[PDB]
Amino acid sequence: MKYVVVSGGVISGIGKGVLASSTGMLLKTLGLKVTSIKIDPYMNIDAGTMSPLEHGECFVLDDGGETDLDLGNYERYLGITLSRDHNITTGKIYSHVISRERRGDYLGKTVQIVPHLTNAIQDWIQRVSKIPVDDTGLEPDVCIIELGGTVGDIESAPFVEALRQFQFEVGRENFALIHVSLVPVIHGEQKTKPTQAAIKDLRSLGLIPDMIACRCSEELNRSTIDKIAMFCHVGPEQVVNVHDVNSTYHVPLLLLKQHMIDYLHSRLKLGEVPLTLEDKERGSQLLTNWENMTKNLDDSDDVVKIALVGKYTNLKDSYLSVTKSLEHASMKCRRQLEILWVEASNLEPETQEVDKNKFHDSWNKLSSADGILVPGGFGTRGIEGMILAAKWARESGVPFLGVCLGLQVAAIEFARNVIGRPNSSSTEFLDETLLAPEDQVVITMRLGLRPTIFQPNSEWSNIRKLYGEVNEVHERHRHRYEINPKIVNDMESRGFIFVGKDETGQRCEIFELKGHPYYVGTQYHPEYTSKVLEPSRPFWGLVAAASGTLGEVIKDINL
Amino acid sequence: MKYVVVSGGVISGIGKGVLASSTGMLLKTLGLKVTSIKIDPYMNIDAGTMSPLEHGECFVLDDGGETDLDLGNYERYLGITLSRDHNITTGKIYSHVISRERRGDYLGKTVQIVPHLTNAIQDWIQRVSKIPVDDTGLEPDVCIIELGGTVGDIESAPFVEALRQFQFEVGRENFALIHVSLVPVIHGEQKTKPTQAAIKDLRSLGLIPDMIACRCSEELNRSTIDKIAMFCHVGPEQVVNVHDVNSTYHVPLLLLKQHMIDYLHSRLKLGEVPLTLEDKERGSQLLTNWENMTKNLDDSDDVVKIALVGKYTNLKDSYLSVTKSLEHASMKCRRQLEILWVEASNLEPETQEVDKNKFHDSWNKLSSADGILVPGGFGTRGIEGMILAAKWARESGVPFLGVCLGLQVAAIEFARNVIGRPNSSSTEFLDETLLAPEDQVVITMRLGLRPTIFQPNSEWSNIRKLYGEVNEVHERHRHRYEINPKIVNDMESRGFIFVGKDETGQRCEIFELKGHPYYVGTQYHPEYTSKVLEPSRPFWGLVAAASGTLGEVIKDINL
Amino acid sequence: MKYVVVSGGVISGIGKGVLASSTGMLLKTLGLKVTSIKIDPYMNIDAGTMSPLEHGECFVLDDGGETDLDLGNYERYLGITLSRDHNITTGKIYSHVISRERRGDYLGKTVQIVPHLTNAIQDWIQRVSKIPVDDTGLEPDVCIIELGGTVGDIESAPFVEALRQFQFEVGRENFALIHVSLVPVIHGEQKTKPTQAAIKDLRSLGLIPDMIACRCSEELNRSTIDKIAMFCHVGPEQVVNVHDVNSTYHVPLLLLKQHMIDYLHSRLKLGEVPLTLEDKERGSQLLTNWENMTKNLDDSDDVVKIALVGKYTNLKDSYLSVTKSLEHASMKCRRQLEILWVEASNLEPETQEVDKNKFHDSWNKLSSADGILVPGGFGTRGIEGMILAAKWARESGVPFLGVCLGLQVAAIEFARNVIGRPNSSSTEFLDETLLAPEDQVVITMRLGLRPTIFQPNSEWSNIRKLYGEVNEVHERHRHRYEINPKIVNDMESRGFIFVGKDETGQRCEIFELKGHPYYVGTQYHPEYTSKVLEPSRPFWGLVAAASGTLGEVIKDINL
Ligand SMILES: Nc1ccn([C@@H]2O[C@H](COP(=O)(O)OP(=O)(O)OP(=O)(O)O)[C@@H](O)[C@H]2O)c(=O)n1
Ligand SMILES: Nc1ccn([C@@H]2O[C@H](COP(=O)(O)OP(=O)(O)OP(=O)(O)O)[C@@H](O)[C@H]2O)c(=O)n1
Ligand SMILES: Nc1ccn([C@@H]2O[C@H](COP(=O)(O)OP(=O)(O)OP(=O)(O)O)[C@@H](O)[C@H]2O)c(=O)n1
Ligand SMILES: Nc1ccn([C@@H]2O[C@H](COP(=O)(O)OP(=O)(O)OP(=O)(O)O)[C@@H](O)[C@H]2O)c(=O)n1
Ligand SMILES: Nc1ccn([C@@H]2O[C@H](COP(=O)(O)OP(=O)(O)OP(=O)(O)O)[C@@H](O)[C@H]2O)c(=O)n1
Ligand SMILES: Nc1ccn([C@@H]2O[C@H](COP(=O)(O)OP(=O)(O)OP(=O)(O)O)[C@@H](O)[C@H]2O)c(=O)n1
Ligand SMILES: [Mg+2]
Ligand SMILES: [Mg+2]
Ligand SMILES: [Mg+2]
Ligand SMILES: [Mg+2]
Ligand SMILES: [Mg+2]
Ligand SMILES: [Mg+2]
Repeated sequence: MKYVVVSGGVISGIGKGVLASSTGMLLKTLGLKVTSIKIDPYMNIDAGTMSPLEHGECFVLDDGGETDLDLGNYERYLGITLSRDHNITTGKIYSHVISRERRGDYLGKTVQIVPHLTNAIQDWIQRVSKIPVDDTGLEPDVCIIELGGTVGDIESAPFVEALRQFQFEVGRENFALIHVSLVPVIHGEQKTKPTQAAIKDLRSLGLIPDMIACRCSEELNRSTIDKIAMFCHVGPEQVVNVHDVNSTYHVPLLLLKQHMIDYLHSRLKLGEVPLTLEDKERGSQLLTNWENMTKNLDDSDDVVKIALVGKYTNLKDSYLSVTKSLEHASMKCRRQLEILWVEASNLEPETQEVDKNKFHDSWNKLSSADGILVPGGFGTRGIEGMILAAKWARESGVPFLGVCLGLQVAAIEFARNVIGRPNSSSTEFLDETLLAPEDQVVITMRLGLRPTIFQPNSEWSNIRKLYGEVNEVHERHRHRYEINPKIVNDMESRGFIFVGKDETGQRCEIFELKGHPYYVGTQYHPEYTSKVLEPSRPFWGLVAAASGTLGEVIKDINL
Repeated sequence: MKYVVVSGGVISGIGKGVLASSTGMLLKTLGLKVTSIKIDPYMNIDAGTMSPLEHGECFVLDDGGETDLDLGNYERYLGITLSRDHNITTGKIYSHVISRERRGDYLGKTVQIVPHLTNAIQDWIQRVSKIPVDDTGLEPDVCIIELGGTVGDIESAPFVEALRQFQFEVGRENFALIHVSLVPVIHGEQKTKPTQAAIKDLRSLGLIPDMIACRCSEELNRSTIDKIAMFCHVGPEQVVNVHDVNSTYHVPLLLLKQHMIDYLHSRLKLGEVPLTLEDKERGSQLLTNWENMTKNLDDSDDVVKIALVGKYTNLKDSYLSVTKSLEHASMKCRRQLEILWVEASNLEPETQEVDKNKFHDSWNKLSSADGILVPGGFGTRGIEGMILAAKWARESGVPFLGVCLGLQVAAIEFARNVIGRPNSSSTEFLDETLLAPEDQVVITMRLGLRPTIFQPNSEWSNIRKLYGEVNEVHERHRHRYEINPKIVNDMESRGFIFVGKDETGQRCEIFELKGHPYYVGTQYHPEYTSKVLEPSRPFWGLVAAASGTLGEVIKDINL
Repeated sequence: MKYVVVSGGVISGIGKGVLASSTGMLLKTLGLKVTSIKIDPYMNIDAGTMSPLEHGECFVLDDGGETDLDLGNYERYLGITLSRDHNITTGKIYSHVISRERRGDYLGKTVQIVPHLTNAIQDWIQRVSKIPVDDTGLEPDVCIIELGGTVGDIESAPFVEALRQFQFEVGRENFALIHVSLVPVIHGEQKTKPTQAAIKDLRSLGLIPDMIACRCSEELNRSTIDKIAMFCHVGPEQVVNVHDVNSTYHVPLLLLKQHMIDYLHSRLKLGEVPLTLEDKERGSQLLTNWENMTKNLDDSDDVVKIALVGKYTNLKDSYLSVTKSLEHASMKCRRQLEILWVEASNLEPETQEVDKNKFHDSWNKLSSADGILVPGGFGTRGIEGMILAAKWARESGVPFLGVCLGLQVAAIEFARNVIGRPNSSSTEFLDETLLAPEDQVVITMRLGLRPTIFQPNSEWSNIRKLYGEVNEVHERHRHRYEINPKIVNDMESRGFIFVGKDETGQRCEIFELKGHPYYVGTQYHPEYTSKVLEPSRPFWGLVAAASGTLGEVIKDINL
């Protein structure tokens, strides 16, 4: 086993999550079975309690574990599947050892937070890094630990102590620390004193740093690096600069130009880890897929405009997984992406009574879009705008994907505007009216990776061509409310055909509309399973249809 | 009793199985009641657990014993019937003696693998070689043992020790060893050092060789033989060469030109075995049937093209028994065979959306074929191509045989395309839909040689003419799923007549379609029962219909 | 993790088990949490099927796992508790992977013994060496693997391959090989060619040796070591000599004079393993307990004679754990031990009709003994001699311990000779007579470590003083037959008081007779739990009573 801990910061907004998700990617190019752990200093047990307004979207794992965003960034960069244990939190570990006290397992000793709770952290990291994460049950070679918060805090405090002991309870040369740090620029001069005042605290809290990964606004001066290597004890080759480049998928290749694999190969003796040619050649091939997709980003010019239609579009992190899946689908089509933020409530005609500028800008963005996405919203208060965009996408022939709530407004749209029931309703919203035309029903939660089976006649469905025509699809779910299955025999007659269903047959999970270029609902969330080299099939479908050449993508899949 | 053990190899891919199946054939020309034993060093109990992708097809014996391919090669060369005991394996003998330990039969001694387990091998070979195998219950005169793996391994190790003791526990002059060996050619020179480095190991592991059966790319030089006879202790007449010739049915006659009967008659004193004229004259007559059928192969020119339509056609060993039965049927018709590999999924119209070249090449091969075979596939994922080939074979009048799954897609085709139920389905595939037009039902396994009785009106059926009009047929089965017997009264009315059924009447086992030149389903497997001088009657039917002169074959049978 | 494999031999009787049990002891003096694994090439699943005549006694583990003797030698040298998984066997691993085939877990591949079964060995050793074995659930630092059989065999063959891969699947510098070897002496010359013909085979089978641990009859000549270091590649300091010394408890200190800790500290980098002072100071203290107890053996002169009374005394290995527990008890009392082998059937008066010399020698040895032991025999055919020795031990006041069957003949003796029922009987023997005075009953097996609770009044019992007066005792059991609990209220009245019972109260497990210097039955086996620095309390009681100063031992315990 080996560990690399990514850590530090003068400030908590500094962006450690790319250097974690990008260090682990570079180590996966050596062919190593890499894994990752997030530490979050917040008290939440797991993210399911905190709304998407409050620091971004509610992620989903194979377990159903509603979790921190930063798990998702490692899953999509590293190709790995994570579990709800990979998110260490102050909530979890304190709830764990305090529940263990009432169980009695410390034999009625004191449960001081030094010794015993820092021992539970060091045990948890050693459990979790041995859980398998790739397509086979082989245990990881290297674990990337992202230490949330900063080193020099009061929510960080048990973790930085636990990791001082863990620098020895796992031997040095099986552990390395990467310290992210701030180097401000003021009046044209690079200021390395915030960094030198977090190297003092790092040595004090007891870890010793290996890298000094500065988030400067610039290239670091040769004299700036020379002084950081005088005040921190690292050699000047190790003072990596992580400055902005044309997209975040380039960041691994900047770190590779900055020798970071050659340093980590030495500093963790990675030549002593046992690897097969099936490991190593997969490693060097994955490097060439990353060099190819970044070269394709560097000279892709032909734009594709996708309208993302929903509430809270000013909080873009409320959709981080939706955005990132369109970026993967974009780079695979070799069309450059623009996403058009349509704040759905502005499409509703009553907006014309409040501000006409909002009513025109939103319908302008929607009309300009080469493809349309209803992105699995939350709450109900924007729903009429999401219905109008689904009417537009059906009648104007524009490519369409409905995710989760998106499948459900598509059924509501089709009921109101093709089946001809204008009172038909989201039972998710208009409940205590008790009306008969209910497009949905509550069936109290359903979460995690679940099996979707294709219905028998489905051969013609573009969505089934995009899934490689395989009879079952494994994808991640969230929904309380599902389509009322007593309308399905009507929709099945009117050309709205339910391509895919749950294994009991009673629950509807995919539809495709007959006789449209690409119009799909998926009631699972296709966002979360997308990887940077394997875009999620419904999202690859959307960005292909909007680019043209949907047929040529269907060959690239099925060959 | 006498034994000939066929053994050895520098490399395991060297092809011992022909020299075994061809040594035993030469001894059967002396009229001896020959038998054979396969040793397989793998840990499988029996082949039923390992899929046809993984080292070829899943064979079937009279017992229902799902077994190694190499049993089949002896059955068809030697005319013998084998039993699941004739396949010795590392799985079987270790499962046997370790189960015998918990039963207690070693009286609470240690069960060392020397002495006791090598004694169980020497007991098993002495049990098995006394089991009868011909058309009468007479015990074998000579047993051919094929030692799988190589002599000089760790999976071979108990067998080569057991056979060192067995060289004495059965006397010398009742035992002989044939060592197959590699003589590479490099820069134009024959290299006999791989062979001399397996004669060293053979003497070391303790058996002494009799023959040195080289698999060179060439005729062995007279100086190459002279040096192999200097480093091995065999005389130069005994260094047989087993080089390639125009078909594997010639290999016995090469070994007969190379004195191998005259040597084995001496080296095992085969003149001292008691034989009747009914043995000896059957022996010398069978030799003339082999000289005749090889002479017929040497100047047969008129081709017959048979389309073999199924999944995994790149894995030709997944169909080894199907191929070999067509070769017997070919040589009996005196038409030279070409088999057209139709990878069935390419016939499905959706292939035109993926690669048109595959769609044309597959329909081109199918259209070019003089006869068509649906070869008892496995899984379900190619089934629509196998249905289209059955539609083609019915409407275009081309000769057709459906084996196992082949009978079942023929019923599905006939239901969809003549009875007019386009939703009718393989219950083997489309199960949890619970539809009413089920062409099949599960009835949990059914294996081995079973009795098929012809239904009363059957006199006109070409398949019943090919079985000599005899009222019952004994053939080998495998099927979980069988035709739904509640459709049969419809098919019986529409000219799809079930010529043969199980003894209870409730299960359907053969059909022939009225008013077509030759269109047959058999739900048993006709492949496995074919012998090199007695081709399986449905396969003799197919290759005759495709050659023309199906009527002239029906005289050759019934006279 | 670290491994040391102890291996090799020109001959299998060479005595590797001391060098294993003594290498692991030396590593435990560094304070490392050492564990050990036995490999036995025999086909037995576990030793319960093989009688104590056939290669020695039937051991017992905490699990109830009836196991190879050699587990016991590590338990008593290393202080560790083992589990039935620590005994790898050819029986177990082949029964495991062949049972795994019928379960299907190789996905229907071939299960060749190369790749897949050698992978199961390498998995089993990596599972087993992480099971905890000390008084706390901390996983081992170093594992000693004793490779049974020899390197250069056919029962060894999968293990030596598995260990060639395991030299890399665990990195070099986490693995070391110790090769035990034979150096015969003939006509006064040391012959190192058997050794040089097992170094050739070792390199061939692919492991590389580190030590060359010769079992010569002598000190190795400086020229003999120099030539072994010329033909093996080890340096001459590493050619350890393991010659005979005054008792086997000295062997670790010979290996310590021969630098073997200083070599293993270097060759496995044991300075890089994390240790506490509670580890290290326990390590260096345990070394001084071993230096003290070996110094006490070097000048202890005052003999104590213990009669071991039972069947099969010519097969001393049928009692190896009984003998070894008396040696621990001896060295703790500082009296030198003689054990008097009383073949129990010779004490029976009918022997006087067959050979008077046997009748006198056996009663002479019994009369000469300072203490008496009935050692948990097997079968029944010597029982009357074991009853007469129990009569003698009760009436002549001599110190007595009955183990298992020993407690039971003590109840039978007391019934016949104090309660006055001369027909009272072992129901273990005289069953189908159906008599009313049954001293025993069948209650179908009971095995492993079980809880014994002391009965309330027990304060005066010397056995309860020897157990430190603690209310519950944890010790290892074997018995089908137990004392008939309907006699206990009589024995409890006559001064035969059942000091200890099972937690249900219904089963009787210890007795002590009132008003005798030391007379104890234990129905568990106290032998197996004795350690070289912690002799089993009933056996420490016996050898103390026989030495005199039983009171002074009771202070050494309770202080
Ligand atoms: N490979 C990555 C990593 C991060 N981000 C972006 O980074 C964001 C949040 O910043 P991040 O780098 O994850 O760190 P912070 O949120 O600043 O938090 P912290 O520094 O506490 O780790 C999101 O907007 C996400 O789009 C990204 O696009 N690609
Ligand atoms: N740890 C330090 C670093 C610097 N100085 C002194 O503080 C003066 C002003 O600090 P500065 O020159 O700004 O040093 P930097 O570390 O570069 O500060 P910044 O990065 O913000 O420019 C220096 O000339 C030096 O004499 C100090 O006392 N202690
Ligand atoms: N009389 C024979 C014997 C073998 N084969 C061909 O030989 C094959 C496999 O090789 P074989 O000679 O059976 O031996 P190997 O598979 O090489 O295995 P081994 O050498 O371990 O016995 C099959 O493709 C089969 O068509 C054949 O056509 N006719
Ligand atoms: N068992 C043997 C055989 C040959 N030689 C020597 O090795 C030399 C080279 O071997 P080579 O001449 O190639 O002998 P072959 O056995 O024919 O090797 P190959 O079949 O590969 O040509 C010979 O001249 C001979 O002196 C040897 O030492 N031991
Ligand atoms: N620390 C030890 C180790 C072994 N023995 C003695 O050694 C015996 C058996 O020999 P052992 O050294 O265990 O090995 P072998 O039986 O010769 O078997 P192998 O060489 O196959 O391991 C028993 O009589 C036992 O008394 C001992 O007294 N003390
Ligand atoms: N591997 C070896 C070792 C020795 N010799 C030769 O064989 C002769 C006789 O062997 P010996 O002198 O007995 O060597 P040892 O290895 O000591 O044999 P032993 O230990 O039995 O005395 C030696 O003089 C030497 O020339 C050899 O050919 N090959
Ligand atoms: Mg803040
Ligand atoms: Mg972050
Ligand atoms: Mg191979
Ligand atoms: Mg073969
Ligand atoms: Mg022996
Ligand atoms: Mg031993």
